[PDB]
Amino acid sequence: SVKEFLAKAKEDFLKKWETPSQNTAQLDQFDRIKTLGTGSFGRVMLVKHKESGNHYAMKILDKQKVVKLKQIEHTLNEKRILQAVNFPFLVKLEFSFKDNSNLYMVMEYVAGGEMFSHLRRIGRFSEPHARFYAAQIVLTFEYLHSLDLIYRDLKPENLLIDQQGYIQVTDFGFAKRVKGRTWTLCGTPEYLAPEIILSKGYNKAVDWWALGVLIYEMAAGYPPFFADQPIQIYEKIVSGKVRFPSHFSSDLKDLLRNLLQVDLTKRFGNLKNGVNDIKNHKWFATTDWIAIYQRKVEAPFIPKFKGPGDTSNFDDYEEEEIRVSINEKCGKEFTEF
Amino acid sequence: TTYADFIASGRTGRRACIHD
Ligand SMILES: Nc1ncnc2c1ncn2[C@@H]1O[C@H](COP(=O)(O)OP(=O)(O)O)[C@@H](O)[C@H]1O
Ligand SMILES: [Mg+2]
Ligand SMILES: [Mg+2]
Repeated sequence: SVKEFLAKAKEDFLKKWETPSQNTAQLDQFDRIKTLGTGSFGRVMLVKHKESGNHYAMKILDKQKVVKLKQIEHTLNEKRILQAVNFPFLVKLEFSFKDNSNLYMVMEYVAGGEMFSHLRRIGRFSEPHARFYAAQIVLTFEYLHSLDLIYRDLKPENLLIDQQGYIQVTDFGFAKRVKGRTWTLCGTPEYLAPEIILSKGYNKAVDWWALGVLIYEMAAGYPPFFADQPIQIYEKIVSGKVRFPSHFSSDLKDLLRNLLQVDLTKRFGNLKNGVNDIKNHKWFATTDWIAIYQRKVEAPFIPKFKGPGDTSNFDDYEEEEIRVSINEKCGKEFTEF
Repeated sequence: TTYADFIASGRTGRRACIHD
């Protein structure tokens, strides 16, 4: 009855997709403490909510920047989708609002930091440790794809570790609701599926490619296609030859061969049995898919926490003022936000 | 080694997106 659960999940999503929440807070309800990470657009700050005393992660987007990088539709997508979804490994959007200059998305603060820093620091993850996270993405993409959502920015930088050691997916800036095919060249070069790179028109299968990249990077400690410049990377991806570390298990290599499959007719996640080809692969034979959904599996790694507003699992960033003009910018563009 | 070549490369930090 995954079928049953997904059906009612869809009902719930559609209600919110159709009547999105709006304007549920304002900037002066929060004290801005420290930047937690920057993206390509705007920054995420640790903040304290005055009346509750709760900490959150406030994503701040400058409207004029959003316009300048042609991200208007993407940003409306981002917020419209994030406020409507509900899943154990998706970060929670707690508030949203806008002012003359900026767009604000307030999420639950996930204090364990990025998978990225942990991965670079440790070097690589054991196969059981990688499998534990991968399982969570598999379930998440099952959910998202069932709602006709493509995610399109899977990477360690956008996966957060929580206080239980489970994953929280963040950054829906490239997420999109679509049946069938879309064409936007967007994502992160190391993670692009070859059909994106080749301007084909692509679908939801690009997320299963990216999962392959993720599992490889997690277990190898470096990505399957790397180079000094994006062009060089896309070359490698299109050529499609992949080499594996000597320590990769046979099971892992076979799975990765079915995910990093240039042939859409052959890529796992995509076919007849759908996700089942992935859930039933030998590499996941020891995965208890229900227990994972239920968060009953003991995490292989639990970050150190030093209370409420500890940001020690995050790098430091140079701080900048957050200006709010006395004139409203891009009012029409962002009306539904 | 592959690792050595990655580590010496310019893409070992947080990666930017494209939309390009
Ligand atoms: N809920 C959160 N809790 C803690 N830190 C977060 C949270 N969301 C984002 N961050 C940090 O801020 C960074 C940027 O967020 P993101 O949504 O990815 O912005 P962009 O879309 O511009 O990449 C993340 O990579 C992470 O370091
Ligand atoms: Mg991001
Ligand atoms: Mg983004």
